[PDB]
Amino acid sequence: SGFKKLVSPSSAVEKCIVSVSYRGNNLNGLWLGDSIYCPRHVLGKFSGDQWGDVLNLANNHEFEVVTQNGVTLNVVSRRLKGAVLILQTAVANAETPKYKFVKANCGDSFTIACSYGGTVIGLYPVTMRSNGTIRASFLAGACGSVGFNIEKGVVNFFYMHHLELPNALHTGTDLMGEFYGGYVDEEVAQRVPPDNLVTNNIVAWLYAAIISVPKWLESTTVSIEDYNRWASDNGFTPFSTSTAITKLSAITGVDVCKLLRTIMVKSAQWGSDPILGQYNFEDELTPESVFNQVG
Amino acid sequence: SGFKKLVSPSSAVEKCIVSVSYRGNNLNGLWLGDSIYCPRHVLGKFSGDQWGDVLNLANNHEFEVVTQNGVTLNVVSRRLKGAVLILQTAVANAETPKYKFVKANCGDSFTIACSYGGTVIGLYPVTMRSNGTIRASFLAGACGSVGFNIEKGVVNFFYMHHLELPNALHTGTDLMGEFYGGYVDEEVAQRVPPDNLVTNNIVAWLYAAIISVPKWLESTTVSIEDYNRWASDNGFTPFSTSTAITKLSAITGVDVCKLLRTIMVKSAQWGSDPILGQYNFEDELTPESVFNQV
Amino acid sequence: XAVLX
Amino acid sequence: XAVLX
Repeated sequence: SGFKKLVSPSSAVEKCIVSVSYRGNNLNGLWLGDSIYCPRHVLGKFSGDQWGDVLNLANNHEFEVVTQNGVTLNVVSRRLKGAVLILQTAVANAETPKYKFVKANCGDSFTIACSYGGTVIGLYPVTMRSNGTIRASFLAGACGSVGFNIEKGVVNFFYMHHLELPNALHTGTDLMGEFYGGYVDEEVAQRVPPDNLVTNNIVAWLYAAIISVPKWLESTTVSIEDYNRWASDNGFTPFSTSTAITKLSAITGVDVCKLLRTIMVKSAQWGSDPILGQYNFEDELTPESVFNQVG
Repeated sequence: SGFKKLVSPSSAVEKCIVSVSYRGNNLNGLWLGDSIYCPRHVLGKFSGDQWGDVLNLANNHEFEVVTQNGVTLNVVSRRLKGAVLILQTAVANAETPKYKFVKANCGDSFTIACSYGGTVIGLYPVTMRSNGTIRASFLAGACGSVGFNIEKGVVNFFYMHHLELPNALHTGTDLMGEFYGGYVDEEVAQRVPPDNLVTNNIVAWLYAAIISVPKWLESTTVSIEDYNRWASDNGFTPFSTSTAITKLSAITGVDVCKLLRTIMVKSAQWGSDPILGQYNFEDELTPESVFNQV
Repeated sequence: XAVLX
Repeated sequence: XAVLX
């Protein structure tokens, strides 16, 4: 009752965030088991096949990694995994939580542990955009900050922060080292595909609006096939079914096709009728999250 | 750069949340030192002076306090402070952080540790509204959930959740047991004064809109006196000076009086050009938070 | 009208 | 264009 964009608690994750230093270069790292994950650009600004050549010429002793106890960790090996640097530590994180490395799909939302100097100073939710970016809040030194969520006792790591793209847009890699949206860790002009409003989340938001109450709801329906045809030409992601949306549909008794039609109309001309106080779509509230907040 | 409504990390607070049950009623408690704080309605649905009498007839062993580790904390004393029940335990929370009980003022923003059965399941930001309520997200079992923030290594506790009012509004007490907005812990009809948009936060947001990049920025200034005179009659809190706002004004070189004019103008008619993607004022992004993200 | 959590 | 944090 009452809907909010939740953030996952941070205790378990905070115990895994450390500081990583290389020749005056400072940022954050993720310590799980005896591995420390961090952006590879902690080595400097390179491109293409230059990384690796640089990593092979580096020494393990030059990697200054401190925990939040002030404990300096000794590095015993190093490798590149995509754009992610992995430093093996002599000692293993005795407080490694049950975790999993997951790649976030467009629309997926998770918690950003905004970190500086190995310390989490705050948290906020973000949603993986259609163009492989997230609308976050990061300043110099925040690189390496992680994105995650907690589901059924397991910590899911979806993101590691790498760079800022024009117009306050941020992007990075999943914990497997692959860059979202195919961007590269280089300071150069990079085309950013158009950002599409996330239909699935908009639908979730509409059901939340309904559950909380509509005169703005459309009675006519539009088919999924057609909506997606229309969505392709109007800046929206395609609609795809989910168990959560199904549950929401069952809870309200309102056909998801009417919400889709509602999106089509409101999109062309919103009018003076607000939805949950707004005159613009909220697309960062997920079906899963709305469902969780009903019961 | 990007502007977001941040939540405080929760490591410190999580160690203090406990489960409290009495005669089948179970909710959340706050464990600091050798004290446990929780809503007095854990005793049942009473009113007026009944509370004190009910507590007098209760037994300390009837109160079941359990930590997240599964440890039961025996209660050695009990007392009421406003609408908050304080149970003393023989065992102290060895992980009590430096903290302080603070009363939130209108516009103050803090973090809610949404809790069930003594465990924090999620977090989100909220702002104390002018009418003593907060727009949160709570279900049955969330009573006792706390609101807090962390400043200079100290955990400030501002709120403890007690009830839901019509139109998805929530309210409770500060950790001193005093209800915000003057509401009471009884399931009866209660008047809720109109919610006034928070001017200082709106200003902070407009400064954020300026920094992130305007056609919507009014060119004329309106005196703080006139705006406040106007605000009192149009559902807006008064503008009040603040260091964060002065720094934002300094960063952008834009007088706050022009943002105040912008508020009056768009309050009457927004039309369009959206500000940061919307056609309504954002009211819960504080001057401090915006400045901190610059 | 009010509901106690 | 892009900037590394």
